[PDB]
Amino acid sequence: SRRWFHPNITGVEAENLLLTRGVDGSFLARPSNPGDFTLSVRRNGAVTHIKIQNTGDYYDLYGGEKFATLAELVQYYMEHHGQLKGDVIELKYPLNCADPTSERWFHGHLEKLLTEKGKHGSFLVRESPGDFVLSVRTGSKVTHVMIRCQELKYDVGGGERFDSLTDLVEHYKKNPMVETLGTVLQLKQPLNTTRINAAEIESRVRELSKLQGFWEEFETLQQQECKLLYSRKEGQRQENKNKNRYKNILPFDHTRVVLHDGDPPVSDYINANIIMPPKKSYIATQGCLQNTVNDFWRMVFQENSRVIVMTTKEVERGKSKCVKYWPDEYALKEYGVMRVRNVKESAAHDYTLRELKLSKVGQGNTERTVWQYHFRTWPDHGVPSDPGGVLDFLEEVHHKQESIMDAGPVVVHCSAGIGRTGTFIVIDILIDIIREKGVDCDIDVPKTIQMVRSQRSGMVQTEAQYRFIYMAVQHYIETL
Ligand SMILES: COc1cccc(-c2nnc3n(Cc4ccccc4Cl)c(=O)c4ccccc4n23)c1O
Ligand SMILES: CC1(N)CCN(c2cnc(-c3cccc(Cl)c3Cl)c(N)n2)CC1
Repeated sequence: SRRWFHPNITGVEAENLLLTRGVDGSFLARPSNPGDFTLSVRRNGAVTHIKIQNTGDYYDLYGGEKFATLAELVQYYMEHHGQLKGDVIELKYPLNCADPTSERWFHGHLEKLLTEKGKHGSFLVRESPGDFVLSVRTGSKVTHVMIRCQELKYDVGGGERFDSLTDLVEHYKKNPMVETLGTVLQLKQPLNTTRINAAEIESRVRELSKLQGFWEEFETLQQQECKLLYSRKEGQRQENKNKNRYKNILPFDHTRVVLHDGDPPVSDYINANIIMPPKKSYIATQGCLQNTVNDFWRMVFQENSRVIVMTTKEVERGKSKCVKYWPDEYALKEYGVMRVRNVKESAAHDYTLRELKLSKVGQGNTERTVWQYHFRTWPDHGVPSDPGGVLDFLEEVHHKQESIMDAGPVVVHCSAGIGRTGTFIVIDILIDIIREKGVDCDIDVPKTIQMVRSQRSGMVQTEAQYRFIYMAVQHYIETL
């Protein structure tokens, strides 16, 4: 669960919540300077507030580490004590949130939708006077169940009285209400309200811009991240620790890229994952370390990747984000058993193209051209104010990829390989649907993001990137 995340509370409410309803070791996380987060922890009778920053690359915890998601952060500290400080701060008891705002099925102030979009078991919860309504489709028909709110507790007119709409929903999801004549009121899935028809994007962007709707949709997607805590065991192995740019930002074992080139001990690891929406697949990876440059070229060669998308400068804010893993123009370099020639570099406004020739040493016939698209103008923090540059760049990448027969997955990387990486990949997936199926196609942005996030942790980091994806898709349809 992710009940420890409270979306609409202040620092004062948080302090009072932890003092009156918590104990020592009680904790909660909350949004702020908007775009930032706070981890509020009770310790020795008093509340400590810890800053969490995210400008688009990772969740940066003060006095702690950098993480892909808030759920990964909480899971880690609840399992590794003595790590948060210089007195140790323990995350023992999540203080649960009763607010239903970030639930997929909660539609506050709101049958047309269930008739049009719904299927058997599609449900929603709306506010009635102070009471709520549970509307379910079965088949086919729609049934409305009244939810009474009496002294901070919720009930369906008998039986148990719940502390939150969530507890009631979870209960009647496991134990369905049966109508007198036998209709089982199964709460299968929440009603889909995010899937839009591509041609109606401008309309959706207008409605999400109203007091904002983009924040509520993004935070509802963030609440689903607790379902994506897959094992990242291989990246924890002693011999793999120095192969990670950020020790706690790890690739899922079920999608990680396994290297078989193998110098005959532990030669099979790279912090990278296959992303499936081979030719229209991606590899989402981190910016190279000096000790992973050889592994990066073994991955590119093994996977038959012909295109690399680099979305960071080598150095940003005086910090190394990616080592230069390619030779200077006209130069030839050996990176272990791999040989790379930089044939030619071409400078465009927002990016540089580098034509590379990759081959395995001692095997001339293994040579293939690798096109490196280096996006150089992405700001240090936040996102571009206009998506035109990113779309023009992606259009170019897409055509290069399409022109190459049996090209392997597109390699995409930034610093941690989750924020800008996930943003470019999600835009590229969404735009590809519009290429294939046309302006009259269905697109579902959080659905696409959730699908990508089950393949690599925290793909798409911020609300700013989330709004950027909608803005990019809107701009691509406007130029069609
Ligand atoms: C079905 O799911 C799983 C099955 C097996 C292992 C994992 C697993 N993989 N990584 C972690 N890390 C993350 C982690 C660990 C050590 C060093 C750095 C990091 Cl960043 C935890 O802190 C953790 C804590 C509690 C439980 C599982 C955890 N876990 C998993 O999720
Ligand atoms: C008003 C409201 N409480 C906030 C917006 N809203 C929703 C609904 N569903 C998703 C969704 C869609 C597909 C996959 C995933 Cl994982 C998610 Cl979470 C979403 N992000 N927001 C409707 C309810």
